[PDB]
Amino acid sequence: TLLNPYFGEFGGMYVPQILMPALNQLEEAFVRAQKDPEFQAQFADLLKNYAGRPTALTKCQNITAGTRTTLYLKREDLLHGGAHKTNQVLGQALLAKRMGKSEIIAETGAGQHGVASALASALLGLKCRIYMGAKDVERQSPNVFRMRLMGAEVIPVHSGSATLKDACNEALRDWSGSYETAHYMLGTAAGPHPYPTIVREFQRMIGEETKAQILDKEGRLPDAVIACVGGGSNAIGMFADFINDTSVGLIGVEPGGHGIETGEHGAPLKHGRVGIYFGMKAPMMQTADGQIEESYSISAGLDFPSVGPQHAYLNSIGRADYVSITDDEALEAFKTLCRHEGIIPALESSHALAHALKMMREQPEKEQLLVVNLSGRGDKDIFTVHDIL
Amino acid sequence: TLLNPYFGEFGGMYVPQILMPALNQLEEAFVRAQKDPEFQAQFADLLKNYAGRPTALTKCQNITAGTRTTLYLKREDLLHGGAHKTNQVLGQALLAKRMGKSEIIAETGAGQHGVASALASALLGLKCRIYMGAKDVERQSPNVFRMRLMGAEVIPVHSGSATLKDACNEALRDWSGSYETAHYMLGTAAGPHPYPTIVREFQRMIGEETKAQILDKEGRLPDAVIACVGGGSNAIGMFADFINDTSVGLIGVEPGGHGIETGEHGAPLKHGRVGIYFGMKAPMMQTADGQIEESYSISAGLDFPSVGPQHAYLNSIGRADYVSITDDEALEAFKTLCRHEGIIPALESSHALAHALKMMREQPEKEQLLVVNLSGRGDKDIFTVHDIL
Amino acid sequence: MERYENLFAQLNDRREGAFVPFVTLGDPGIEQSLKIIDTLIDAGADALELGVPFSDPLANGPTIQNANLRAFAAGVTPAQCFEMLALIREKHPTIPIGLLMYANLVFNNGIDAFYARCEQVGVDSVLVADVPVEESAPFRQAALRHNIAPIFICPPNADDDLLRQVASYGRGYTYLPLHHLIEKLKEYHAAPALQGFGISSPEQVSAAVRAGAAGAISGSAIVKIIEKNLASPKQMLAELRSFVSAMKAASRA
Amino acid sequence: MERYENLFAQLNDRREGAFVPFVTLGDPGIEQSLKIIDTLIDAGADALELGVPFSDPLANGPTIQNANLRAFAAGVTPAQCFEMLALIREKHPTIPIGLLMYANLVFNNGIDAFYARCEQVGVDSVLVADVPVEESAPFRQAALRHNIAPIFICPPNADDDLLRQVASYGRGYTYLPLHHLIEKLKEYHAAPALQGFGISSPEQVSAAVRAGAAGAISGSAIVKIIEKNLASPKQMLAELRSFVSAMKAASRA
Ligand SMILES: Cc1ncc(COP(=O)(O)O)c(CN[C@@H](CO)C(=O)O)c1O
Ligand SMILES: Cc1ncc(COP(=O)(O)O)c(CN[C@@H](CO)C(=O)O)c1O
Ligand SMILES: O=P(O)(O)OCCCc1c[nH]c2ccccc12
Ligand SMILES: O=P(O)(O)OCCCc1c[nH]c2ccccc12
Ligand SMILES: [K+]
Ligand SMILES: [K+]
Repeated sequence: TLLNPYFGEFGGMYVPQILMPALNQLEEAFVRAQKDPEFQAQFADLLKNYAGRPTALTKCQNITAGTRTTLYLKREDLLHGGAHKTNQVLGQALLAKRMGKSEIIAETGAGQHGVASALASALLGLKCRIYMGAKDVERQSPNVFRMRLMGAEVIPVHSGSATLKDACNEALRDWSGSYETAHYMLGTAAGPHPYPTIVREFQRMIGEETKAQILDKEGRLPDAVIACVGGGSNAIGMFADFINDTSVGLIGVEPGGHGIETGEHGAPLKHGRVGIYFGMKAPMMQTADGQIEESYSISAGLDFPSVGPQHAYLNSIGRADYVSITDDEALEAFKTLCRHEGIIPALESSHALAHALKMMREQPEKEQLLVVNLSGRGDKDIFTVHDIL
Repeated sequence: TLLNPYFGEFGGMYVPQILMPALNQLEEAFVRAQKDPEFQAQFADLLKNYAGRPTALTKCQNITAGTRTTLYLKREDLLHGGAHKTNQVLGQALLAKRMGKSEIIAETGAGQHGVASALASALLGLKCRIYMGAKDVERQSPNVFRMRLMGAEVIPVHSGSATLKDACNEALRDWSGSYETAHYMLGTAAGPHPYPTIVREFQRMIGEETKAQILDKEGRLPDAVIACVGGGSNAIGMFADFINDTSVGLIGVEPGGHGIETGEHGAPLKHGRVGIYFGMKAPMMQTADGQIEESYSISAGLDFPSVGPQHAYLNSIGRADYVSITDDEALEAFKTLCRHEGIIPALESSHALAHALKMMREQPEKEQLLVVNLSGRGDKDIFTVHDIL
Repeated sequence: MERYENLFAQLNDRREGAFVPFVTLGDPGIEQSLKIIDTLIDAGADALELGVPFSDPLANGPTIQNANLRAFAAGVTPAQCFEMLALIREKHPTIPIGLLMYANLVFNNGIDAFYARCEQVGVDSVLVADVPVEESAPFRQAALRHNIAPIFICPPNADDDLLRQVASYGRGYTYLPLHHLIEKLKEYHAAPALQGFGISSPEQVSAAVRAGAAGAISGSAIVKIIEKNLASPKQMLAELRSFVSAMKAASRA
Repeated sequence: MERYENLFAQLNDRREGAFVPFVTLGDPGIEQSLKIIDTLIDAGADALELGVPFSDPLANGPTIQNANLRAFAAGVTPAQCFEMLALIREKHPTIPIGLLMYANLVFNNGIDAFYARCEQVGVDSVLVADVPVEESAPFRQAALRHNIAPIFICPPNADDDLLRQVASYGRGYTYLPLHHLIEKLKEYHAAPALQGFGISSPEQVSAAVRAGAAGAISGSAIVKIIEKNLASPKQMLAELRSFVSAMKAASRA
């Protein structure tokens, strides 16, 4: 390969031999594209004039009133589509085109990636077919209809547990024979190389923007940047530009679900065991036998049973720290943001906010400049929250 | 008054004497605020860092392929909240604060204004109470819950036909006694002076931005700017900066509903009679007797039975032209945008797009630079459209 | 116009104030409404305030709003209201008849034509609830040339500049510290003031008269009785009679 | 390892190719599965390809996916699969036994330990479906020191650089223009090739052997028969017997 497929011991390209050429082709395309002024110019044009970048960095005073905490929220919820997924999905679509590919294959848990994949494809004239877990089809019907309205062919998977992991399974199955004309648009910074690297690079503008915006408004780097972690794309996008800034803390928040001890969670990085699946070596939810399980969370977007390899590595070396937040904690953060700032965050993003609220509340006299990555809007979550209350 | 309450013969301040001081106070506050560098600085800060301005101006190539039409869409759907309503709602909230008022009263048809009113109030620490038409409460339940999540007190109106016009009635009733401490946040560029003027000025950034963006990308002004017209705020916001640019056409699109001839429409400006209500003299939906009727449309946001006085005036002098678009036409435009550009527009905005599509299709060899005001996103409309298909 | 002149002169000779009840025309039905009005007059009403059902009662509270609904349920229309007005005048030659209107029904098909119809049926005054002093020009002008008295509301938040306008523009009666407004109006020679701040008890009428007002208007209290005895029209009348006699007794005593 | 050596030598003396059926261990139940395997062997199978049920069959089609579901429905676990493997070996001393595995079940609790268990139960080869030549180092090393043959897939999109690696790394057999790959493998002295491109008919077996392959592997076709006779276990066996005999007959003739 042109680039290192590993982040320490994590990563690799654990796919059937038949798929290696596809991975190698994609890596070469990415490397050439990254050196191409014109690829970058078009990517940037789409991000600005189509997706709406740069996103705002909102200082939230009402929520931190009475504490020494200054909180800023990176507004990815304002991005076209309502979530950060659009960023990388646009870059990957341009990559597919660079390779002369006219078709796109994608997978989804929460319909956000499929919707983002469907929108990008509609925009760039690509034939898109999405793989959704049969269960998630009925759970995320609005997202399903949206995908259809944008012309993508939605395909439910009834295999295994009929969820994200099995969907990711079907998409790969397809790609194994169609790689020649179709591009598999992976939805997070996980999977086999070069996906973890590609997704990070196509999401890094989140962190680069946050840096410029915080320097402009505060004249200094934040003490810490916090983001939820499902597969790891929104978090790594925020983290990327701050990795070499040693003074900046990088905090990833995994779903604690009903509580780590209950076993009903989706926090493999801190509460799972390293295994090999999804084409990579990374920590994951699995039985003592080695059978892979599902990640539980109130938020569907954080149901990936594994985590991006770069996150597992940044953790191992102590560069980034990972914590977990319970459904009830996220729900509370969700309610608090709506009432105090007039912003409805996605339940996913609410886990990041929930942690920042904990950092503030536990030590109210600690002076800290925090940035929470608001990865998406929670309009999609009003019903769920309403069913709980 | 400090300013002219009339746009030709349209406008005025047709409210009970008891409410005149409130109107006069508001006008003075607005005039002082408009001359205040600090009011403008804070308004601008909120618009940029909180709402996400400036919004993008997307050139849509796929939809105009094969015609001499170049279409750009002003992305108000990307604004915090998902619609243009947030702009003026933020300015009015700052105005209320300028007057030392701590409470807000608002009205709604489609829950968008109430939601925008609730978000602004939550942000600026204002006690907000919303008036929604009893029927609309059940129709726009998601918007209702959102208002509640943001702490606003939602109040359904069972009077009259239990819709927007009756809601506007209840809000006024309240204000008549509470004007001293509460500000009535009108949701459109209609009603008694100074509201039509205030709402326009607090929405004019849409047009000012469009102008700079079109000059930057095209090096010339557009041949025409098109926007839907319910009460008239999004349209006047777009029109405002182009009024003195005589070469730029201003096209307003009213809902034709099931067809003008069926009587089931909401196009009073071109198919109604001038009357006096909502505190103003303007064309409206009314019986031969003078009893006011409701405006019908597939989109709830275009159900205001009257129109802003400045629109009626711009029409009378031939500066702006108003046309209508049927439910089926809007629905088609809705479908076309999703499939060809990966953007889900609000059914309201779809009426504006539908007309621009007609201008293109009817004369495909006519060279024209058009700008459609995409006033809001259609996520809220996926179900409705899905019920039709 | 002049019917007010005569009434107020008479009342003064008798050293008593005017009690004026308000009701919605056609509530709860044309026939029952006509009977309600005759009962009000028979029970002691010195003048009448009559509203025509409008789709959007911009300045009407619950009680009155419901009156409009009942009226509309009976299919009452402004044309039907004018027919009722002519009949009421034919039966009672001297009671001042005042209309409580909304701007659109007056403006609908000509402001001047509306005032012509009023003069034709024998109406004495017209109060357009949603037309403030600042927008009254065409209404007061059309009213005056048709011998109709333009009635204006002197609100609690009224400055001296408003008091002067109300005094100069109004005729028949002025719809009303309280003594301040009353005395300032008299100073400016405004039409006799009739207090209208939720008057529902006999003590409220004497209080208004003692304060220097020429009388008091009662609306909700009247309609309330109707809403209560909707199922017993005869008891409605009996209760209305008792209320009005009680209120009128309070104006002289 | 060596069981493959002997089989291929024997087959060559007989001038015939190897027919190798694939089945999921414990599908549709442990007992029925053990019987299916004995029937395959009795009907003519030269070697066996056995898969252990994995939660996420990354490289498995519908037929096989359903096999995993049935196996899991019967509660089959890898530990149970190793117990089955020991029993199968105890009954049949010479048939080469190959495992079709997924990386996680091998890596789960030690790659080396997995290969130790394989050697202990009498397994001959292990093909880790999701471990490409580029990630095989630890797997092939652990396999070799436990006398297990590391099996590699030579895909259709294989370049010369891949052919050389497969030839150098693989042992026992190579999982396979076609003649080009076959002859290049032989040129590089790769382990005897066994074709695996959806082989479901007798003509496909002779074709593979005629092309220069040492044999053919049949999976879906085998499992298909099981899925069909799920309600008639005895008929399942009878049909399996007929199929295998037909396929084997095609390798010699
Ligand atoms: C707003 C938002 N923020 C965070 C995430 C979690 O993933 P990330 O860690 O890759 O950023 C999601 C994921 N959503 C997944 C569901 O598994 C998808 O297929 O779309 C999201 O929708
Ligand atoms: C996206 C969008 N675009 C256009 C309009 C129509 O009004 P406008 O003409 O004032 O801009 C609406 C109105 N919506 C009204 C419903 O009557 C409200 O109370 O919220 C909107 O939601
Ligand atoms: O209900 P009450 O007793 O306060 O009546 C008040 C009388 C006249 C009245 C009836 N309806 C109105 C609408 C607007 C302005 C005044 C009125
Ligand atoms: O179904 P068939 O006939 O094509 O079988 C092919 C045989 C071995 C086989 C069974 N399951 C697999 C999973 C991955 C790679 C190879 C296999
Ligand atoms: K995860
Ligand atoms: K309208």
